Amino acid sequence: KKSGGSSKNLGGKSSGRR
Amino acid sequence: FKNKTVLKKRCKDCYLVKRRGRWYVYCKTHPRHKQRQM
Amino acid sequence: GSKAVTRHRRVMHFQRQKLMAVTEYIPPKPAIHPSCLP
Amino acid sequence: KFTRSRIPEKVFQASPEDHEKYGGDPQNPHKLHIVTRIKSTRRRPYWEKDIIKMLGLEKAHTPQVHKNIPSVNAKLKVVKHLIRIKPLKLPQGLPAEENMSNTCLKSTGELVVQWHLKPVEQ
Amino acid sequence: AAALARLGLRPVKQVRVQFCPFEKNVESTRTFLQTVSSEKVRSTNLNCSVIADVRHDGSEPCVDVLFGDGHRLIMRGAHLTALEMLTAFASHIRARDAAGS
Amino acid sequence: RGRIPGRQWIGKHRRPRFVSLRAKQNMIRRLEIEAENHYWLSM
Amino acid sequence: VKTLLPVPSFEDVSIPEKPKLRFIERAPLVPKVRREPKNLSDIRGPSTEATEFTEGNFAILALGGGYLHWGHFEMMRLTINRSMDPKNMFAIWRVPAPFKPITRKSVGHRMGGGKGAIDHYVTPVKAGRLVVEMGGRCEFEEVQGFLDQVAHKLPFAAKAVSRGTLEKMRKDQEERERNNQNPWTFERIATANMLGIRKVLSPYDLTHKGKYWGKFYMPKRV
RNA sequence: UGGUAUAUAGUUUAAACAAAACGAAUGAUUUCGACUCAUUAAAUUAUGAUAAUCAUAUUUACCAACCA
RNA sequence: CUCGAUGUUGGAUCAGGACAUCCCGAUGGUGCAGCCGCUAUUAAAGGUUCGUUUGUUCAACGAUUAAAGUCCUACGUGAUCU
RNA sequence: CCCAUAGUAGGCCUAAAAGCAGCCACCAAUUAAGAAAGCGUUCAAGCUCAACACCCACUACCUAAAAAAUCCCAAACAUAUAA
Ligand code: FES
Ligand SMILES: [K+]
Ligand SMILES: [K+]
Ligand SMILES: [K+]
Ligand SMILES: [K+]
Ligand SMILES: [Mg+2]
Ligand SMILES: [Mg+2]
Ligand SMILES: [Mg+2]
Ligand SMILES: [Mg+2]
Ligand SMILES: [Mg+2]
Ligand SMILES: [Mg+2]
Ligand SMILES: [Mg+2]
Ligand SMILES: [Mg+2]
Ligand SMILES: [Mg+2]
Ligand SMILES: [Mg+2]
Ligand SMILES: [Mg+2]
Ligand SMILES: [Mg+2]
Ligand SMILES: [Mg+2]
Ligand SMILES: [Mg+2]
Ligand SMILES: [Mg+2]
Ligand SMILES: [Mg+2]
Ligand SMILES: [Mg+2]
Ligand SMILES: [Zn+2]
Repeated sequence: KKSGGSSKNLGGKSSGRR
Repeated sequence: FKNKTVLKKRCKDCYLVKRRGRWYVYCKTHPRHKQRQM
Repeated sequence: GSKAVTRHRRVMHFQRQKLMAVTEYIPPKPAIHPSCLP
Repeated sequence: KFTRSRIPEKVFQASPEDHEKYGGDPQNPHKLHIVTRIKSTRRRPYWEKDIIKMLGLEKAHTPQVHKNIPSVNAKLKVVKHLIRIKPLKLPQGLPAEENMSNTCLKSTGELVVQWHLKPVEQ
Repeated sequence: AAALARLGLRPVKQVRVQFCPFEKNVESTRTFLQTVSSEKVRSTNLNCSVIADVRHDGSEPCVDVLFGDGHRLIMRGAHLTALEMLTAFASHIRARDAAGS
Repeated sequence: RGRIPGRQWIGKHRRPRFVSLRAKQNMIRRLEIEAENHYWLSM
Repeated sequence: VKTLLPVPSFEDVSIPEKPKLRFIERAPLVPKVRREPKNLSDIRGPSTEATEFTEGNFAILALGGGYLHWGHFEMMRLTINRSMDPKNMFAIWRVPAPFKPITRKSVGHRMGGGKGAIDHYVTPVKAGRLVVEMGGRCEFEEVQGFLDQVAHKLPFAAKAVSRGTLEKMRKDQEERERNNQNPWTFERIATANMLGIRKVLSPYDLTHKGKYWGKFYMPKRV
């Protein structure tokens, strides 16, 4: 019912460099 | 009386006494000090 | 499940519950009670 | 996280009051072990299950003999809660070639080289 | 003194206490006299007298109580405590007071 | 009366389990073995 | 001849200019924007700060971990400032003002949608810490009345103590550890991983030695 | 029941250390008045804490709601 | 858990049960004189109205009653109804 | 349990402030008793406590509750040598 806000943080999906 | 989990005397004439398996507080001077263990 | 810190006391694993029961303080008992002695 | 455990060294330091309880001699240490599994590897980590195979302790209540040396002892310190360790005693000494088929390992840890199966006349 | 003052020496007419101080059984009687001779008890009935006659005849101590009705109460305190003497004394006060009224 | 909410031995509100006397002795018997194991692994 | 005794003299004691407890603000001066994790291990285990007396002689000891918000500080402040004599007593704070932000989502919303907004601030407290410290020209029996009254209203197990009772508490616990007739202890077993017991234990149990379970402290445990 | 707003002279109304407006008085002004101008009097819903800012309950306003 | 179907509002009908008691019963306290009330202890055998508007549950209103109780029972009950 | 007289209604403030609305002092009589710790009075009165005397109260100061709806819920047991 009551809608909710979204997250304002984007990115942070980088993978490990090994 | 008034059911109390923590009995406490409110004057010098209150006296503790165990009756009917539980503690009571009686007072002849001020009968409003009477309490029953809950 | 439940976090490690809880407002309520969290039930232990039975192995831990048994450990806590074995590792209980046992006070020393003198062979004769000190009151019986002069 | 659940991990492997590092046992401190002070744990494996016999005290003077420990030698007068088990009957050991720190100056004349025993040469061989008598290890016997008395606990299941189920519900234990995989690294404990592998050590039990290296030591030949698959079947339980089956005495196995190992050498009392650091490398072997180290493997035993990882599964010391699944086994029973007892020193091997040789009241008659090492079995000779003519006694290999007359031996018997008793519950006391002694290896007797003359298993006659007859009441003592004494 | 407190317990005996709430009651009051209304019916009593005279009280007499005799004891031998040097004798070693008069502590009870001397304690009885210490309370009855209090200002709280004596005030309730001024008419009621309280007399103490000391003696050294080697005799036992007694408490003689005269009432208005004419009845008398005697307590030989050699083998009686102050509380026993006081208690019996009070009970008679209540009985005689009710009889008069 | 006496319902345990949900499944007995999981979750937040579980059925209480109490340690018997032989359960203590059984654990102590195991400890005495492993304590003697430390002595033979020390020489 | 009832034997009288000497009495201690507090003439050598000094009273500050503001003996009463200062006011604590709901939130810090500058509001925080970076939202923080729950970090429950700030109330777990023994305390490593504010475990000793500094100026006073009586205090409230924490026997468990918890978080303190403004409502708790007001109750302690008013209750103490009302019941204490400013002339012969003084009090100070042994805990900082609320700084840890607590987020909270709006009513009726489902799981997800990011993280909530900062609602209020708290002060984390560990077991064994002093919350309020008092002192002055007074005995312990005087302050013990309203200090215990305060300790009972706190969200954790607390208790009023003095320089003597606190010391005695600690020496009695050490005495218990020495004269304990039980040959088996939690420390010995855990450190040696006897019975594979570290499969049901925590790495913190190597240091807490069974005296702590979450935020709760058990003084009867040796 | 729920929250959300609410309060200033006698009223009316910006703003809290108290500003202006109607009315009141006072003079100035006019032959006398009205108007105008000037002056004067006149207040912060009351309770507890921060020390004058948050709470506290009132106060009247403002929307919310069995359900299929 | 159930979508190769667990028919869902309120009402009618019949009600089972809990007590955290609305009335009737027994008690302590009162800022209980008395008549009325406030509060707590105990008690669940028995009982707990008819109507106007609204689909309503509620709510308001009128006239009464010793009182017109709070809740659960697949928001009790549609192979009984509406 | 027992018991309580006194400089004095200390000073100041205050309409009044007398041990007990506030501020200052907190000295002294008597073998013994706070210029007063808790009630109380419009202010006073009045009741207790700490004191003496008497003689043994010659304590504990470590924890305080519980209610739902079909019908409680194995039956039972404190004393014959750890198997
Ligand atoms: S039994 Fe030894 S003192 Fe009472
Ligand atoms: K459960
Ligand atoms: K608490
Ligand atoms: K379905
Ligand atoms: K005065
Ligand atoms: Mg990353
Ligand atoms: Mg990734
Ligand atoms: Mg987890
Ligand atoms: Mg279940
Ligand atoms: Mg089907
Ligand atoms: Mg009832
Ligand atoms: Mg009924
Ligand atoms: Mg239904
Ligand atoms: Mg049909
Ligand atoms: Mg049906
Ligand atoms: Mg004067
Ligand atoms: Mg004075
Ligand atoms: Mg007086
Ligand atoms: Mg007064
Ligand atoms: Mg005086
Ligand atoms: Mg004074
Ligand atoms: Mg006294
Ligand atoms: Zn009383």
